[PDB]
Amino acid sequence: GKCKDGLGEYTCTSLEGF
Amino acid sequence: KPKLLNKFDKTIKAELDAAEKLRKRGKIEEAVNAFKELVRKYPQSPRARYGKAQCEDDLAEKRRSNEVLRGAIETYQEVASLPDVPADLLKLSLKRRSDRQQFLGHMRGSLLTLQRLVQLFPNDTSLKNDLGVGYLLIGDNDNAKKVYEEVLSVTPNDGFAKVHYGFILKAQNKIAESIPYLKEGIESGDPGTDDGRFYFHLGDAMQRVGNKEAYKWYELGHKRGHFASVWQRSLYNVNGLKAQPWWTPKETGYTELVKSLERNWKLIRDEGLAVMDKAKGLFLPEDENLREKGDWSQFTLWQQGRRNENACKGAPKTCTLLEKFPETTGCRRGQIKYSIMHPGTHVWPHTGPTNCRLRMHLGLVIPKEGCKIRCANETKTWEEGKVLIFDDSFEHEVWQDASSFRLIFIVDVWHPELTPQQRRSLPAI
Ligand SMILES: O=C(O)CCC(=O)C(=O)O
Ligand SMILES: [Cl-]
Ligand SMILES: [Fe+3]
Repeated sequence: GKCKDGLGEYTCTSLEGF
Repeated sequence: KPKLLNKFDKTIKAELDAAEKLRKRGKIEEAVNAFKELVRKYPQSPRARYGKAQCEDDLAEKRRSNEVLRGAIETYQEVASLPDVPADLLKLSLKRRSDRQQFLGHMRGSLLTLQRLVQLFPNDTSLKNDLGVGYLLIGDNDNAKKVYEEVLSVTPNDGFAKVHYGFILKAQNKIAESIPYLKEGIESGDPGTDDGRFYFHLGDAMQRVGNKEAYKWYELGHKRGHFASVWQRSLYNVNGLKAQPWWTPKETGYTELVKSLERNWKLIRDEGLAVMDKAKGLFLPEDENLREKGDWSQFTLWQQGRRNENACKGAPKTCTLLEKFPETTGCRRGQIKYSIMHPGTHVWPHTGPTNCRLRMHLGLVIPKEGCKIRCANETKTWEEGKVLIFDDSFEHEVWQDASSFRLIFIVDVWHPELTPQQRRSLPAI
């Protein structure tokens, strides 16, 4: 899921290394 | 303190230390060649293999290379496959392997590594906690919940497990049950519990149940550096951006965008109504547990700065209009979306994830009475054909007590003080 209006996810970004 | 040398490695300790000294001195290229020579000469040495992996790790940092880091991740696993690997070294190597896998976004790979660590060290509670984070990062709250239940069954006062268990309960809308776990976990002061997410959700859980103590935790989270203020509680921030709950168009500098929205508001309205009438399934119910009650759905045209092509087939003139404004279409920390809300709807007080956007609301169909929005200490109403602008990183709250539907158009823009360099490099949200 994604943080659109709120902040309900454990993380709101996706890790892509450097 | 840690025991990293097996029987044979102790006999070659002088060569192992000379290679590691090169790494600590920042001579990474000489260090990788020294450890590759040790791995050549002593192919079974776990310490030499771990040195090779640590050097590749350092080289990945120096070059900012994902490919070099992928090499390190494999060599960390090789350490674990060698004969007679000391337990401390085995744990260190696989723990860094999982950490670097997560850094690259290999969440499935990290999960396997964490599962192997728990299998190899069944008495290490901290590894089970790390596995629970692995599940949380991949979105598997059910397996994460099982892991922390296993941790709390043996170590009931593990504060790290408590805050994560409470987080999961809260995310499942078990609001009352989550409060003691979040509260006791933060109060435990265990490493990993002093985290903005747990202050955020404890205070919000308390607000939903009417616990007046909520803002004491917001103040403490602010005191400990997790929040810009007790009002502005976003967690993905760029420090120093002008912070105020309500903005005028002139204050934002986006007056050309606002004029276009207000001059052309009827075409935006008409396309939204046509979707309501002929393609209602494009409106998707809000799914972030932000409603106390009622009905609230959104029809999204852009998200994370990416146009939804099928959605723009449903509002082609609106998408054509907005494409002239990269300050919103390129806002990778915001959306462009229709938002319909029906009577009997109360949206809990809540905060968006980032201070890097400002949120515009264009009124499309606004009932004469019963609809209002609070941001911080100030409540306002929409007007058809007019734009409101607020910073939704401040706590905000919405009510819909009209006798018919309320339709608005939401347009997120980059915070105006973010440079073009920051707008291209910030991770999308
Ligand atoms: O009023 C709406 O439709 C959405 C309100 C809200 O929470 C937001 O725009 O962030
Ligand atoms: Cl204007
Ligand atoms: Fe909101």
